[PDB]
Amino acid sequence: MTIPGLNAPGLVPATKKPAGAKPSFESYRDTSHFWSSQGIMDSVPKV
Amino acid sequence: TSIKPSAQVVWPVVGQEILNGDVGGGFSGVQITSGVFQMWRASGITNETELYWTAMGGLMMSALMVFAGWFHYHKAAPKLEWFQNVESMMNHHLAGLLGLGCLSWSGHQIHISLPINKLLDAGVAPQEIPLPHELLFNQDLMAQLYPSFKKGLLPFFTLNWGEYSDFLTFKGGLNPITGSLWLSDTAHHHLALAVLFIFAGHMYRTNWGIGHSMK
Amino acid sequence: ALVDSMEGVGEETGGQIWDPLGISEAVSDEAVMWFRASELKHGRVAMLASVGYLVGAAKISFPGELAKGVTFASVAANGPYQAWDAVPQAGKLQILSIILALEWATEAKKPHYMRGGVPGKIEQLPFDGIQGLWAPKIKFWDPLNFTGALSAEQKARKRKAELKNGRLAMIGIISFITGHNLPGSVPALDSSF
Amino acid sequence: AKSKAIPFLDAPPALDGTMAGDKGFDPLLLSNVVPIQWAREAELKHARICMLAVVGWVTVDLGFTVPYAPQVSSLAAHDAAVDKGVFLGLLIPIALVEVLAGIPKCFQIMNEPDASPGGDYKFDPLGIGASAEMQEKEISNGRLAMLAFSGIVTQAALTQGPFPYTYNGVEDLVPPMQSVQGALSIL
Amino acid sequence: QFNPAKAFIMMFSNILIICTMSIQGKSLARGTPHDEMVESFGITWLLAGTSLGHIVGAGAILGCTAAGFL
Amino acid sequence: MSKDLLKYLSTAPVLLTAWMSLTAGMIIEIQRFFPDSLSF
Amino acid sequence: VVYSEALPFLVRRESLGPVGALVGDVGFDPLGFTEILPLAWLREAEIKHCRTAMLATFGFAFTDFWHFPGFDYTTLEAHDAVIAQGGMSQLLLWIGLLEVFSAISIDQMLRGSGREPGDYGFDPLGFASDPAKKADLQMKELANGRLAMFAFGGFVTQSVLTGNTFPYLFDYQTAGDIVAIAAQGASP
Amino acid sequence: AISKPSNAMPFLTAPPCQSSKLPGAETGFDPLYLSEFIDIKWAREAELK
Ligand code: CLA
Ligand code: KC2
Ligand SMILES: CC1=C(C#C/C(C)=C/C=C/C(C)=C/C=C/C=C(C)/C=C/C=C(C)/C=C/[C@@]23O[C@]2(C)C[C@@H](O)CC3(C)C)C(C)(C)C[C@H](O)C1
Repeated sequence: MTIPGLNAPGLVPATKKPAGAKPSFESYRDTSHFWSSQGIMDSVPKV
Repeated sequence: TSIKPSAQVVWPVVGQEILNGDVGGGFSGVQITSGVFQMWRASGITNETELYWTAMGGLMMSALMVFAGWFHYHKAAPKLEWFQNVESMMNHHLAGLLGLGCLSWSGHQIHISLPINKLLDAGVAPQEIPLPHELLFNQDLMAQLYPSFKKGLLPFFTLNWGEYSDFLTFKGGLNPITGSLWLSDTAHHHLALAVLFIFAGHMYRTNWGIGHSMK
Repeated sequence: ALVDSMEGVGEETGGQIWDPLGISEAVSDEAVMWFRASELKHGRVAMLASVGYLVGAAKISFPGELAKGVTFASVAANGPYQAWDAVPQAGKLQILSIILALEWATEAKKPHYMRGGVPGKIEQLPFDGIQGLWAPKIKFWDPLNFTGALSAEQKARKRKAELKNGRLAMIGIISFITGHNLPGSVPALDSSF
Repeated sequence: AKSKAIPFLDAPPALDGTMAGDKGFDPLLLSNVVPIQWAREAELKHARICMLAVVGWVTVDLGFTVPYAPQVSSLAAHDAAVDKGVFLGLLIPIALVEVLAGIPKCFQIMNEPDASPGGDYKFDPLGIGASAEMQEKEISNGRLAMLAFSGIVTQAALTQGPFPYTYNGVEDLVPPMQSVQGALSIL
Repeated sequence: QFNPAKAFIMMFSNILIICTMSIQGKSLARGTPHDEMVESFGITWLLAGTSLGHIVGAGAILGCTAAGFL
Repeated sequence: MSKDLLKYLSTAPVLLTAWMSLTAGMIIEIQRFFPDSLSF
Repeated sequence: VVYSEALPFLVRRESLGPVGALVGDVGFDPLGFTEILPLAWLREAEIKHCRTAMLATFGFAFTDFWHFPGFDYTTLEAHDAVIAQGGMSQLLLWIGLLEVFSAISIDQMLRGSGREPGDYGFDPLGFASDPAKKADLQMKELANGRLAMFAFGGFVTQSVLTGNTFPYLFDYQTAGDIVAIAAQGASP
Repeated sequence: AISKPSNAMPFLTAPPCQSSKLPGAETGFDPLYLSEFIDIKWAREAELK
């Protein structure tokens, strides 16, 4: 595997978008874990 | 009509998994017979997030009730003089509990249950239904659905209550679509009962001179 | 502290406290100290603003680049009012940051002008005595110590001059802004303003 | 014994003469049923809200507007702000101030015997002073602002007109700007 | 509210209830002076009187509207 | 978790419920991992 | 008559204790939670929230810039992604061991062992070993953490609202002029 | 201000095992305080086993 520091970089720079318009409220509410049906169904434990 | 209501699922351990029978809707589970699905449809719940959040609210209320029970015995317990105020208890239970409960439920019906249920009966699928918060304050949409809403509360404050005939009815019978009572009838019912209970709750004596003594 | 002992009464208003309204009579003492501190702040701000506005209208600008690709002439060409908008956002962000630091430091000194401090006497070395912060001991006022060669009476006279110049500066800077906004409100302001 | 404001009624005992703005005016004796400190807290809260409301309404109707705000009269300003979206934001400081200064102060007024008087939040950052004449001025300005706001709303809604809120503008406030030629006719 | 007749019915109902009501055997219609009523009950007198007056006036107004008039 | 609460947890019904809970869970997990054992 | 130093129009409550038993006592308790809950429990919760909020805001800001080679997720989707991977299970396990030990300490402190509200004794580097500096450093801890709660709330909320990485500022705030003086129009 | 805190944890009280003559008794690591319930000699026998 990638040991961080030994056989790979340490902290790696993150990927970012250069600014942007405000996402619509329904864009993230419909994917939120508490105010979306599919979000609620996915907000469950796993084993 | 075709979907069998089911809100319980068994786990596969010792062969009990067959009890998750075919209940329609691509779901395997134990069919329920408590009518809660129809209750929620009447209330206007169309999503699962609403059910989740009202469940969380119910848990919060249960915690508050445990706290209240502990507080009212271990920190601040009332006296027998407080308990024996039967007149004020009746006044607050009539006007305050029953009356305001009926008034609040009538408001909830008039604002959230009539539009959602009417759209569902018309044929709008639950995804396209406008949300209750949108319906609560969008008076233009409520005027589109029930034309009397465009007149505001002036027909209430003035006694032109006949203007609200569309969403406050005495139709009776059963709705042909759902085969149940008209929700406009139920809203008018709860409003009338709220008025009746608030009127009844001003009977018994309290700190002020007016009122009855049951003795 | 009290308006009778405070300076600023000039000759233009007859050797008398010029309070046409009953503000000084109606308000308490610490309100007067707050008013004096605000008066001095307004006068000093407006003096700097008036001089800068006159410079911008005259189009006198430093030889160089305000930012890479943005020349002082480029930002100053359109006028004084539009130069601030033409400035890049980061530069005036830095300006408002240092002004935030200056205001907070001057307000943080404990002999407050409202609570037993001289109103209008901004503490020199405002960034001194602050834990977790070091700044060079450059006095906010008179870093070259020009006032050291002045007597107490001369300093009082120059404080009177400060107040009477600051009031004119407030009038002048509002005249500039009003003339630019509503043309013809303030004559003596040509198209350059 | 007889009330100053009403010279044909006996003044209540709760009013006395210490409270600011006291004119012996309480024909319904509401100070007996309602506590005087609670009533004064309500009076000052209403007075302050109505003062702010009057000045804001007049400014917005005359033309002063914040950048990006809808350029509408004060009558439609509520609907325009709600439509544009930024109006719960103003409720947030209102909710903060109320929940953390009115509810505790109200409970202290009702229950705690040692408490500040109604409407006294000790809010004097400038130290202008809470003198008796200053409190009287506050009460008078506040009451005048309450009645003024009531008239302003009820007249702006009725006429849908500019700042005077009258059908013919300043001519209604000033009859001799109308003609005067009928007055001179009868003379 | 709108009509003058609606207002007249409401005001008459309130006046009738206020002048005919009894509290603890004390009524204006049963020779109890107004001073005694005010001293005994106070603002509760008017509040209860106009509350029931509003109830009966609303009933009368709605009934007259249903019959045809208001 | 004072000595009094430890005593209360040590009371007979709480201990019965705890032990039978562990026993039922043991049986059920043995069923999950070795299911349908109508023999040895 | 003692008035709360944060709200001078309210009397101190009573359950807040002697004025100054707790560093930061500015008497700020308008809603009177100290009557319902015990002050030691409330203060343990306060310091736990302070410390967690500090670590959370620093981690959010850090993850906005840098991440380890394995985790190639943004800060918002990191929670879901590392639950799917399984790392958040490990964090929950270890923080739960630590929290079980912590809860045992809260139980002992409330039953009267003598432990202070949030004194775990964690002081390896020797900061605050001198008693003179200990109260000042407690006050600084509380101030920084109470700031950090609002910091993290603003971080998350503005991050989701805007969709921008570090500053959590709209595109118009970042690009345009937030110090303009020429008359604006309808939109930013 | 714990009078007799655990050596391993200064924020927890001393368990019974800490005030004992067993090898390693000068550590006081027992957050669940199972030395109070379990006989320490039996527990050490099981530990070593
Ligand atoms: C308790 C029950 C109840 C409740 C809560 C409501 C609530 C409402 N009814 Mg009413 N209604 C009821 C019973 C009830 N009704 C009954 C029984 C009837 C039958 C007679 C009616 C018949 C009726 C009609 C015909 C109409 C309403 C309407 C309204 C609205 C009135 C707004 C108002 O007066 O603000 C009162 C304002 C204040 C007291 C001042 C404070 C203002 C606060 C600070 C504002 C807070 C705003 C909020 C938090 C944020 C919104 C933001 C937005 C962008 C989403 C509101 C949604 C109107 C409507 O909108 O219909 C859709 C309408 O036309 N109702
Ligand atoms: C209040 C006065 C003031 C102070 C005390 C001050 C101090 C420092 C220090 C501290 C020692 C540093 C290290 C520094 C650095 C830079 N300053 Mg700066 N500065 C002040 C004012 C302005 C203005 C008005 C502008 C500006 C700028 C730049 C740029 C250009 C970058 C570029 O070329 O893009 C860089 C690198 C310009 C800018 O940001 O342009 C986009 C710009 O317009 N500064 N500045
Ligand atoms: C302080 C405090 C508290 C607290 C706290 C909190 C919130 C602490 C949080 C700590 C935190 C957030 C610590 C993260 C560590 C991450 C590690 C070690 C990562 C390992 C990662 C490993 C080993 C591997 C990663 C991989 O990508 C690698 C390299 C190769 C890839 O093939 C894939 C895999 C996945 C294998 C209490 C207890 C709540 C209350 C108390 O009052 C005060």
